[PDB]
Amino acid sequence: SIIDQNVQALFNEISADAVFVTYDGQNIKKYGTHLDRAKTAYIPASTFKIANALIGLENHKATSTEIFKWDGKPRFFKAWDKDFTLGEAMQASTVPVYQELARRIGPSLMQSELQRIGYGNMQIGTEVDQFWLKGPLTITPIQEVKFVYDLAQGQLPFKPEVQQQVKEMLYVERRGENRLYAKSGWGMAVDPQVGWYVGFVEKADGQVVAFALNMQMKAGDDIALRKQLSLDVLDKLGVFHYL
Repeated sequence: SIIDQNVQALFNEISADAVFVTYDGQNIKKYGTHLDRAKTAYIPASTFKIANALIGLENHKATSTEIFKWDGKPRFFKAWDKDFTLGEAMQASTVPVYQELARRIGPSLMQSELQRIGYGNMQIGTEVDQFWLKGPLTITPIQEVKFVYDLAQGQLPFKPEVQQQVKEMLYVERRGENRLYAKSGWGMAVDPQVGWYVGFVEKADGQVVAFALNMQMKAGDDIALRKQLSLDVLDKLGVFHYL
């Protein structure tokens, strides 16, 4: 199919090894320069914020209204120097706010909850606020698409309210009545570095196509590429067309 060929042509100048997995509730479809990446486990990085938010709200450790106050000490980026709700922090990818959520959840509950939902290898180690940034928690792009697909359909083992709230924290944009929900991740603290753009497209008629861009990153790469590349792929597949 020429559609599949058009998609592979996007990965021509992408020197980095990469895979784009799609899931529609039935079929898994793999695109990119290195398809084995789809069944290979990598640290989740900021994509873990989806599970971290679900676990926190489910176990009454935070609300989607609750404001995480900035004490005034300058953070790693200027953009994080303000107060945040979990939804604001999801879009801004405010690591410290979600590190505080993880500290409130604690090692025991986080450990049992990841085992209960079956998230990746389910291993957290001793550092409760560093396991998604440095390991030992890893997850495959195939596991990522299935997890966000269930989130989109409300089928994850969490309360309907909890999933709906976290779902709208991922909302990026709409085109007609086609809605894009997504989360970026750049695992900088490991070799080889991993780049994520995970999410789903919810069509007007109720259909869902969950996706996962997974590629190798290196210091100095363009931060905007993961999203841009994911939007180009989604356009070439006819899943989320440009206006």
